[PDB]
Amino acid sequence: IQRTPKIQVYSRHPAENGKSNFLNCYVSGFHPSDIEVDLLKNGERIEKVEHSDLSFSKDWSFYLLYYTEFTPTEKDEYACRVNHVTLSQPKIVKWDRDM
Amino acid sequence: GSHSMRYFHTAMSRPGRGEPRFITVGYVDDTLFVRFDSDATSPRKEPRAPWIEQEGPEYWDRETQISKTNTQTYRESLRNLRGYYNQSEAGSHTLQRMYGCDVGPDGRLLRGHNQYAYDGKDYIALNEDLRSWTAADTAAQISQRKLEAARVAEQLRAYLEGECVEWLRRYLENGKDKLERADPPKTHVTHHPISDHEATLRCWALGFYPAEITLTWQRDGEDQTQDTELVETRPAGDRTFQKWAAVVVPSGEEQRYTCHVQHEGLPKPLTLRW
Amino acid sequence: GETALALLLL
Repeated sequence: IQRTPKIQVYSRHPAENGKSNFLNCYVSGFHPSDIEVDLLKNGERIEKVEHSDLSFSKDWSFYLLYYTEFTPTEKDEYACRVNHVTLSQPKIVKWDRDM
Repeated sequence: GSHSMRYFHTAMSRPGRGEPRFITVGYVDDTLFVRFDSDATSPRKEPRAPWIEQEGPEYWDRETQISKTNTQTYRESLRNLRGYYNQSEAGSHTLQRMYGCDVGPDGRLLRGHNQYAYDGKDYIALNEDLRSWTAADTAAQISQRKLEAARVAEQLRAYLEGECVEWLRRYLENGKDKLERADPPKTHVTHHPISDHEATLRCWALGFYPAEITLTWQRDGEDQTQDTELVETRPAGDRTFQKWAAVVVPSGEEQRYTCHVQHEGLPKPLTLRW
Repeated sequence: GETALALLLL
């Protein structure tokens, strides 16, 4: 009855430096439903993250979208930090603007 | 075309951290339109689509009341299941439910749904005849005795054949502009050198609705089914979806690969290349 | 519109 979450970190629109965008952290295929999700800017936690209401797929597994508005630059780094019963330690997925 | 309406219920127990939590989301096809979370201080049903907002206060209060009663009911179901199975109250437990209706282009009903999962496994489901139940195990058979005694099937049936269909038809009318639309994916390919010997070709599809889509990598006419890496389709946060497929190809041989995209917003499949 | 059968007890 246990499923480790799948993690995707991307932007709503294609990243153009100096332009307003959205940074998303999509988390899916996980069970049970208790999960901790943080967006990170340069290693530190972002305050203004909202998220979608918990839903699930046909296989009963869960998914959630976290997201905050932001303006990407050439230098600024981003990530998503997820913890869950199935993870021994928090997993950090850096934002790679090629995936 | 063919449309569906669906509600998703989730109750999760949280021992020594409150009473079990209860959330509901509503969907028309791939479009979220309504939500409820029992943790919100004065829990209320809230709109999540422009076209459900016109619905009046009688609607929103009725819906809220439904949601509130379910919160209590699910808490009680969790308790009853825990007792059936002889499970500890120290353990976390989940009960889910999907229900709704599917229709075709005429507005005709093709299938009604109503099934539960306990701890992420099928527990009991209403069969397609909307009359019988399929129970997973002996605990669920207890539940079935309860649902039969309370003639739950027939009342469900009535809902799924009348009201559910009428609500979906209405929503489709009110938000027809955006619900009947097919947003074709915007496409492109990216290249990422791995080693001296190989690289990654990624084919991209963005801004499409609805979510159903097919990305394939060919060379130069045959599909690399076994060698194509797919990501789960993901929401962009703006009602649209995103997805990519990647192939590992040898350095120098990029030219013989094509990417192909199929989507209902595309009259003809798209071909792309590096 | 949800079904008003909010007392479906397992």
